[PDB]
Amino acid sequence: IVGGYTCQENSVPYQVSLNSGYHFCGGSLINDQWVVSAAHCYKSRIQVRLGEHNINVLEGNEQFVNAAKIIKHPNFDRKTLNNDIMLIKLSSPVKLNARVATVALPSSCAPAGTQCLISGWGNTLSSGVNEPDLLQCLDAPLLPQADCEASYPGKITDNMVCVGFLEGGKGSCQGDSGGPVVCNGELQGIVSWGYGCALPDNPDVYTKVCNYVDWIQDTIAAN
Amino acid sequence: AGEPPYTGPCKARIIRYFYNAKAGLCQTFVYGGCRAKRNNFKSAEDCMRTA
Repeated sequence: IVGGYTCQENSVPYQVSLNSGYHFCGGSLINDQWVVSAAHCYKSRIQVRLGEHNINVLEGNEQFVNAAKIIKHPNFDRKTLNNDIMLIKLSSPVKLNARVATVALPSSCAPAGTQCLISGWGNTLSSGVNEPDLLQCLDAPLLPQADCEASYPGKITDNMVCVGFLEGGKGSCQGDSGGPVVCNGELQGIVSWGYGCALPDNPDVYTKVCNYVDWIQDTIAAN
Repeated sequence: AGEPPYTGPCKARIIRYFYNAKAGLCQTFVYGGCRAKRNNFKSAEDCMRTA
């Protein structure tokens, strides 16, 4: 997250880190046994770390659970990033509490102009690398579909939504994929892609979670 | 393999190797997770061989 602020300790209790040796992607806890993230964060072995604030220090609040099943959306396209969503079933249910909590799935699609909270442990710089120890947060608006299309002509599908500021300065970056974009208490986006980090007229584009609520619920039931 | 390392548009942090031409070796860089170019390898030995 470039141009954001340190999140207050465990103000984001649904945020998880996906770890395979080091942190490579975020995700969101949607119920005590399932995590939603981006399909491009797929790895065959993933450990989910819940209740994290400082990713590099054992604080004693964390729960570390291995992924038992990882299910990518059946229509994920590796090149256009259409349908970039993945579900992870935890080996055992987590212990829900102060620091580890669920985020609600959306009621409807949020309209352009809604403010959203994005969080992650990704790179903090637009040029150069500086990975934070502590979770970063950013407040940014869902942009209108037309501006999204004008920034990335031909690459935006109806399953994508742009968030950010077209004059740049703030945005998610490498290490933030799979993380939550929560707008009014509901998970509306999943961090996916953008050109550069926080560059003028290249906003962030997220997977539009409101198009997948029934696929999510039906997959958790069959599994 | 003379081409610069390409992080790509995706926002994951995946440590990969590229051959740094003007240095003569394979070094690590952060790959974003999609649209990989060819100077991008999962091991140092893979990288050294192919160069």
